[PDB]
Amino acid sequence: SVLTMFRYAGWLDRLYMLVGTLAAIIHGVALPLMMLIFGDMTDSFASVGQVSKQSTQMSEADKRAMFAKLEEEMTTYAYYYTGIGAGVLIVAYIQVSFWALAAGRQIHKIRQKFFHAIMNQEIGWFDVHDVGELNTRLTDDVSKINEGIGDKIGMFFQAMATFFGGFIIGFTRGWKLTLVILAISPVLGLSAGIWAKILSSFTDKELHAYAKAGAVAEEVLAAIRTVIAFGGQKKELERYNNNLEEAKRLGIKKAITANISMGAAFLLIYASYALAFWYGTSLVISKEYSIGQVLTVFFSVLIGAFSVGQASPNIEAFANARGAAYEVFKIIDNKPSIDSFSKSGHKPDNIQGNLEFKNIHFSYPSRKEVQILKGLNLKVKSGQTVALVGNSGGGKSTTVQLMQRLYDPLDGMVSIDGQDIRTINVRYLREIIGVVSQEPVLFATTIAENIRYGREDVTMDEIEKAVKEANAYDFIMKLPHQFDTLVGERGAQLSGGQKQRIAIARALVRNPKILLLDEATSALDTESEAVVQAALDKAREGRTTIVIAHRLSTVRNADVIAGFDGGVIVEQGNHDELMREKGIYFKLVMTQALDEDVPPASFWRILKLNSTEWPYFVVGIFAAIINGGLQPAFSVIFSKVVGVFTNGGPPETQRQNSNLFSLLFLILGIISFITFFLQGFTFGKAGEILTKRLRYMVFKSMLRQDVSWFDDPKNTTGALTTRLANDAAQVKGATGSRLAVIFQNIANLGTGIIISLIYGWQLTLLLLAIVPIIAIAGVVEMKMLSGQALKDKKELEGSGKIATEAIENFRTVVSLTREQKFETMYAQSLQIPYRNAMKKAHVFGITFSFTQAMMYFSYAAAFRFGAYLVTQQLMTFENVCLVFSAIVFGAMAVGQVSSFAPDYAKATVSASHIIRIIEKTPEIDSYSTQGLKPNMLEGNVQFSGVVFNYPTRPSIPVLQGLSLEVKKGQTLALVGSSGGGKSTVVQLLERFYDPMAGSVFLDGKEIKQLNVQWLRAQLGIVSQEPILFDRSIAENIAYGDNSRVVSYEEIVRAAKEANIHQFIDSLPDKYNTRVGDKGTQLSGGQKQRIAIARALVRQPHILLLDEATSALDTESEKVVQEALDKAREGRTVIVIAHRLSTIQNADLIVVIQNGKVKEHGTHQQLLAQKGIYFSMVSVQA
Ligand SMILES: CC(C)CCC[C@@H](C)[C@H]1CC[C@H]2[C@@H]3CC=C4C[C@@H](OC(=O)CCC(=O)O)CC[C@]4(C)[C@H]3CC[C@]12C
Ligand SMILES: CC(C)CCC[C@@H](C)[C@H]1CC[C@H]2[C@@H]3CC=C4C[C@@H](OC(=O)CCC(=O)O)CC[C@]4(C)[C@H]3CC[C@]12C
Ligand SMILES: *SC[C@@H]1NC(=O)c2csc(n2)[C@H](C)NC(=O)c2csc(n2)[C@H](C)NC(=O)c2csc1n2
Ligand SMILES: Nc1ncnc2c1ncn2[C@@H]1O[C@H](COP(=O)(O)OP(=O)(O)OP(=O)(O)O)[C@@H](O)[C@H]1O
Ligand SMILES: Nc1ncnc2c1ncn2[C@@H]1O[C@H](COP(=O)(O)OP(=O)(O)OP(=O)(O)O)[C@@H](O)[C@H]1O
Ligand SMILES: [Mg+2]
Ligand SMILES: [Mg+2]
Repeated sequence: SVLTMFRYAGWLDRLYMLVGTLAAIIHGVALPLMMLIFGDMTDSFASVGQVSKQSTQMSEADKRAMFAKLEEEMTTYAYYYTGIGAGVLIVAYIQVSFWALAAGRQIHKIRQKFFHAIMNQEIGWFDVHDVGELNTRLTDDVSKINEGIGDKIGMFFQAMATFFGGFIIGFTRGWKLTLVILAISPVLGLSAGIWAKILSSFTDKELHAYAKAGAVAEEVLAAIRTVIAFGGQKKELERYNNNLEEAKRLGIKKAITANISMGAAFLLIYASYALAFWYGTSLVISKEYSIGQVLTVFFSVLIGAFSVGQASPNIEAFANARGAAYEVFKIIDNKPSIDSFSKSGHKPDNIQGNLEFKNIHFSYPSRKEVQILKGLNLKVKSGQTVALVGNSGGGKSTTVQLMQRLYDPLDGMVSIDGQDIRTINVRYLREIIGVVSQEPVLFATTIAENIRYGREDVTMDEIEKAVKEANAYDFIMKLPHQFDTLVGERGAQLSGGQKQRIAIARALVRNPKILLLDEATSALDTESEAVVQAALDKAREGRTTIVIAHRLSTVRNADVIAGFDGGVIVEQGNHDELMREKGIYFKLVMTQALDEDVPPASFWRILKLNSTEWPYFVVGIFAAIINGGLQPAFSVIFSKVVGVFTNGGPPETQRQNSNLFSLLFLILGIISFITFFLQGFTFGKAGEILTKRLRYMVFKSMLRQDVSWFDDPKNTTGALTTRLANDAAQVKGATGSRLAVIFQNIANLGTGIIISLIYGWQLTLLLLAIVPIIAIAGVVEMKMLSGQALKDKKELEGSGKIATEAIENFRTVVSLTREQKFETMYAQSLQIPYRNAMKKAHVFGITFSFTQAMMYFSYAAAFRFGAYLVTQQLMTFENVCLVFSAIVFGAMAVGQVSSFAPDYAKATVSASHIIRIIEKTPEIDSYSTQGLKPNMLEGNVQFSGVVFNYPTRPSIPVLQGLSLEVKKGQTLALVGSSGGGKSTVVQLLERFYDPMAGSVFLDGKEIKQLNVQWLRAQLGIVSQEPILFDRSIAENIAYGDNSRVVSYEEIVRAAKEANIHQFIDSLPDKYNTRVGDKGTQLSGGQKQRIAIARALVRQPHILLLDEATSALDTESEKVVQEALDKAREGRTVIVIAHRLSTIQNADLIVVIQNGKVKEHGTHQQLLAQKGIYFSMVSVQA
């Protein structure tokens, strides 16, 4: 991985880098050549000659003729000087722009090569690795490359060109002294390389810690609903805090090593100064070198050293970029075993429907010890329907996944028409099969767009036909924005049944040759299920169909039914034979806005948030002023020492006394090293602590918000993660070492100004008359940068949304073969910041050229005015070139200040957004302690005429009116059609939303009056399609009560009560078995049962089951229901179910249509009053 960061540089990028390097070399060798022309070195001082020759220079007119010639030669410089500046105005641009143009073109291509690779890996790779980190790798990690292959390289080459040109000019004039000085540069190289490797290693680890924090944040934000229901905000915050603390610990060490690198560089530069003076004194003692010659070398080898000292940060940035490019290119270079982008494979023109499963042995990559399938055999002829039945966790979804070739069977072969599916092209194979997953997942787009994912070239007529066949037409057209209605992420703004019909339509619209249904009627009502099964029965002969069901009514008419037992199919035949066979199937059947742009002082408000670190800042600013004012003060000291050296007395004893002055240079080097390290370290550590607390506060505020805040289409999971990372990563770029260099530069300007006024006079006016133009350049830059910051942030959250949406839902994306579509969407999202980067590149080039050229112009104007003033005789020739050094350093510091305004402009907008998110208080405040906390509750729930509509489609009334009353130790059953609002009442009892009209009572007390945390802790909830975190089984069960430490014994009791303890015991690592993202490393039944155990371990007073047996075998349903019935006494229970067997025993059943409470009563009462309930019970008859 050495020197591979530029893998994606084409010919245009190569010429950009080459011409930029040449321009950088030209711009660097300017300073060596400004001295080489003024290297004639024999004009010396006529006045210095005058102290010796005052008797000779007593003549008034001949001393004037000298002064007048001095003008002539001085203007001779200011001419050349101006020309030099003109040249800079070209070459400076040509470097920065081009290097930036070479970086933006590669960073843009890296992101597309990264994401493509992410979409190229297979399902086993996603199962093994933690993919929640990938999102940060896309946003933060690649960003660290952008700052290390840009114009920083150009400025590095500029400084090294300055250094080496000065050393070569020095070699031509004074060779020995030059070798003695150059013998130190290997130490600089060794130090810089060692510090660079250390810094790169630390950056790798810091990026890893940030990726882990991002994975935690993404997992929490995707399951925020279960987080809020169980009150788990503090534990997620603590996990985030631990990752942030590790990242801060790494960042502090990074700051320490970078600052120690800079300090060591400066120390060794001053040591080189001392060595040069000592060798020069020795040489003039041996008389081998003319004193003139010694100043020729000194004045030619001693500025590129400070150039290298200034170039150290570019080395740091490149090291950080190399450290960041590790994981990105490791993922890029990976090659899938099952390649879905390969063009080499069989693509049969005619395909019938014969499936073959011979001797299928398979174990998942994550759990190799556990065997799932062992000798599986299955023959599926064409036009036939083969149903898969058995206990939950048997391996039916595994077989359906093997059909799509998401995994390679370990033993045996899966084949179509006698051809191994390995030989057939992966994309072609996955394109000819339609799939409905067990809990179907949609994307955060319109209904029509979601259906269009199944097949791209579908007309509205075909979409409508598929929707009609899927029994989804009525609710779609009942919605405003019929096919343009926005569904939430993971289709969470539709009901479970509606989402399932949308997925069925998506699978049907691609006219599959092989149809795969994974319990496609799990969330449907008996009437909806009957309609859907009839519709798929009408068109069945054209395509073979494999179906998995726990509702055996759909299986009743299947051509062939296969039963699972021990990873093999034990029974195989039609309904008649299997009932005659008296086997597992028989038992299963017989079982019974803009906000005022950006406010000023937002960045000031962030810094004021970092007020506990005031000693750090005061120490840093004292060190900054000291080491900033040293450089002009060191220039004055150098001038005085040179004046002593050139006019040294005849004894050699005092030449050694100036050699004693060389120790003052070592003292200055040591003190500069201390001050540089101190200021850098203090500012870096303060910035790190500010960044850590800033991300902590932003995430804490995010967890505080209402559910209505998460349903907002701008607040998606990917958008939230991108905002969380970026809003704090942009403040960091203007609060660390950059504020330190700002303070150093303002101190430098002040010191240079003070030196200018005292030593000479009237050249200070020039130094003040120039600052406004550099300020104007800064302003004209800052305007464009401020606009682009808002635009880039807004459109970067859009790309983060796409990336997270694709990564989290990768199995659906692969099943639908939509990797190319998501790459295209990602690129289209990336397009705008690309052009912003190009414009920003050219703007930086222009600004840099202007600042440097105006520096040279200021030098030329200084010499012009100095010559004109020497014509007035007001001030001597020593001060004119001293104030020249002062103006040089001060104006250059002011120019370097200007390269910061873009960062300040981004930091102020990020600061404003961070302040806005932190102070946002919700209507239903989770963190609020105020509110009623009853000492005991009777256990009564009353929905006394509740009228509610969701705050995403507020025109639609979801609960037009319904009155419910619940007594302690009773049981409500909630039945009805899909979309009737059964889940809505449970979400209201959870205080996820607040009803407009009506009210909800707990023991006759308004729910708003009670404390939200207490109310949520008094009740336990199981949702329609449960979400399990990517942790151990016991950790997921222990999530039931976060206000105490749940015992392992209690976890085992809860697991046993939920009919899951057997499976967990059978697993290696037992309850410590790690379940994957969203519980996808378990089956639907096991995940549901573990969710039941989680809601049971807390022993709630109010139990809220929401289709808690939706994905469960009838034998598992019976056991779970009888266990629930044992504890029905002394426990209020509310049950939402579409399978009516678990409902007959309930104390009372309420049938709701479209949000109304029309029918209620016991099972006998509802069965007697023939109507909706009687029709639902007797659908199959
Ligand atoms: C900021 C400081 C610390 C930079 C220190 C590292 C430099 C020595 C690097 C940075 C940019 C690099 C250049 C960027 C890209 C290329 C293209 C590269 O061409 C390739 O793609 C590889 C060779 C080939 O196959 O032709 C040749 C080296 C070169 C000029 C690199 C040479 C090494 C450079 C100058
Ligand atoms: C031929 C050289 C050794 C003569 C001495 C030249 C010097 C002026 C020094 C000062 C800074 C040095 C550079 C500091 C930074 C680096 C990066 C470092 O290599 C890496 O990039 C290491 C990997 C990483 O970045 O983590 C060592 C080489 C190089 C180009 C150094 C080369 C030698 C340089 C130019
Ligand atoms: S003029 C202010 C500063 N120079 C000195 O303080 C100084 C003391 S003694 C001395 N310079 C000897 C006489 N100078 C040289 O030998 C010499 C050769 S080339 C050269 N100076 C170039 C033209 N000087 C500078 O660039 C320069 C900037 S500030 C400065 N000297
Ligand atoms: N990605 C995975 N990694 C590891 N183990 C898995 C993975 N997916 C499933 N398993 C396990 O392998 C077994 C097969 O479960 P599978 O999903 O095939 O069941 P199923 O027949 O679809 O049942 P259900 O009716 O519960 O949906 C189960 O024990 C399950 O926990
Ligand atoms: N978060 C949401 N935002 C907007 N509308 C929603 C949201 N959740 C549900 N809806 C809509 O409100 C209505 C209420 O449906 P709800 O989910 O309450 O039904 P349900 O009885 O739980 O359904 P099922 O039995 O299919 O699970 C439906 O029309 C649904 O599309
Ligand atoms: Mg399954
Ligand atoms: Mg529901």
